[PDB]
Amino acid sequence: DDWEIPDGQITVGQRIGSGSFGTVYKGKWHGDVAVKMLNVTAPTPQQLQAFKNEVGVLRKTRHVNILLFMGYSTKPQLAIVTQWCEGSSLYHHLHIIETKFEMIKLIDIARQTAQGMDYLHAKSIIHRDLKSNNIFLHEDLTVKIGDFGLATVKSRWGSILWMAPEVIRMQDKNPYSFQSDVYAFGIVLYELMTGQLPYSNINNRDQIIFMVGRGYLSPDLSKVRSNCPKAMKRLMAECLKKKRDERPLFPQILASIELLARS
Amino acid sequence: DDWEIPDGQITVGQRIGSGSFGTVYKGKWHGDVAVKMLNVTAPTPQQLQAFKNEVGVLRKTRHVNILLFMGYSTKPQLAIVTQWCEGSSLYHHLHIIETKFEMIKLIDIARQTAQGMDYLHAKSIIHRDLKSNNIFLHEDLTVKIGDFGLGSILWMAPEVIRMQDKNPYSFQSDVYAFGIVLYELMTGQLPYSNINNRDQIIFMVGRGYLSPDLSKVRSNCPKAMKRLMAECLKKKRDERPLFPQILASIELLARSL
Ligand SMILES: N#CC1(c2cccc(C(=O)Nc3cc(Oc4ccc5nc(NC(=O)C6CC6)sc5n4)ccc3F)c2Cl)CC1
Ligand SMILES: N#CC1(c2cccc(C(=O)Nc3cc(Oc4ccc5nc(NC(=O)C6CC6)sc5n4)ccc3F)c2Cl)CC1
Repeated sequence: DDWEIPDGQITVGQRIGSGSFGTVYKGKWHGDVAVKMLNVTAPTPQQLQAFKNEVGVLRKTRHVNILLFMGYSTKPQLAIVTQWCEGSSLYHHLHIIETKFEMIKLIDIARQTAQGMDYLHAKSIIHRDLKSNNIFLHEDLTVKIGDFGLATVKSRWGSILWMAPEVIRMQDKNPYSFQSDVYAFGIVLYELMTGQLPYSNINNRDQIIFMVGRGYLSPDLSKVRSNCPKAMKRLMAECLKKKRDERPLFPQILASIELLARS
Repeated sequence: DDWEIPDGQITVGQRIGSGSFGTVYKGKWHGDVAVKMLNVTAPTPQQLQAFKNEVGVLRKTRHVNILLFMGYSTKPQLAIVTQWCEGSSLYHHLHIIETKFEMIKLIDIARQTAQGMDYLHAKSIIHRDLKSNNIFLHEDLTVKIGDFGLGSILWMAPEVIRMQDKNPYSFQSDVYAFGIVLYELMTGQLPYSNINNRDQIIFMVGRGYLSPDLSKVRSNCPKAMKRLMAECLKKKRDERPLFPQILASIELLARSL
């Protein structure tokens, strides 16, 4: 039941940025692969725990819309090897190059993301940092949900715009939940339908945190493109509800999208 | 690690193929999936063993060019769930609806196919039945190797045809199969199309009197490709290259193009 990659086989190449913990490179191992590795002499016991936790999470997943984990190595460095994604993140498409998707596709990118999040939740995985730059649009047609951090381009302002109000406040030692993820998804939906990030009219970062937490500030739903189906706008609204128990789970969401995915 | 899918989650849909050694439908499980089932409710021992063996092989593979295994189920009927491929198989493209790929694309299809076979061999998996129908050209772009059968002589190497030992399948036997696939890609046809008799083909390939007609390769097929093709089809087993070399060749071929 083994996924260790023996030493000397992975050829580390270009250098892409910085992951959850380490540094991500473009590599070669039975084809193009992505290699996250801790560039250190000796791992700390906590660092080695992170590694174990991440390998433990990725090895539970086998789904077209989740980043394909291929193996790991511990022989010179700690290193996770995943598939290599071609193209760019949703964030880059929507907010950097201003890509011009047709609604039929915007809904598809939504549908696929919904599939992957449904899957993760099925296997008791809470993503905790879902956002558009963690959605790679592979080959320009296939969502691949990852946890890149800085492998792909970074968001405007941790990462504030996708945090549900209860996550922002930080009352509990753990405010994260299937529903915290659903709120995140709700903002991704907002991005897709508006083409924009939320709260464009505020330049102060602390003010956004304060207000979204207090439920004084909410995404401006009037900005959704006029050819966006009322089902999708209504669904967006239900994912963005401020009370978390009032948010739908993904089985429901996936249904709702699959429904409107005719006409 | 546990991949058993709880019961009453897979929604079986349209029927895709029957062969008596299983049935395959299209299904819904966290999006689209392929589901291979066993018809008879109370299964046999030989049936149940093949399931454990197939699931055992599949769960060892995580690579972009191999069909993604997603899970298994037993608690109503035995069933294996993989990803659902959109598009058509290589066989179907070449021989049924006769798609004309440009030469850069054909090379690429071959590159990926070898890329996956490299992966399998690395994990000590001999395919034993590589052929154009077992290559799926997913979304007209990514090659997904699989095994959708439920024999096929045209891809069978001499030493396999002759049933030498109880085991004549080797990495080299797959490399031969790969050669026949390269022939299909470059000629656009199946081999020995001028012969209608299966016994004779078996006898003839077996004895080494017959081998594919490399004169039929597209005019703009590179000299390096025609040569690689010849090497992969060498009647003598030990002369055939392994997939690390083949990739090395294919990749160098694409560079000057
Ligand atoms: N399981 C799981 C999740 C999870 C939890 C924790 C960590 C991860 C994770 O992502 N690990 C990971 C990420 C990695 O980052 C990647 C992966 C592919 C990739 N492709 C790129 N392409 C480009 O930049 C364009 C020029 C062509 S950049 C790039 N970076 C690498 C290794 C990992 F383990 C993931 Cl997926 C919830 C999904
Ligand atoms: N790993 C591995 C290997 C291996 C060994 C044994 C069995 C398998 C295997 O394929 N199992 C398997 C296959 C299956 O057949 C499939 C899978 C996907 C699929 N997509 C289709 N698309 C279409 O027909 C057109 C409308 C677009 S049909 C279809 N059928 C199903 C379940 C399996 F376990 C595989 Cl991949 C050695 C290659």
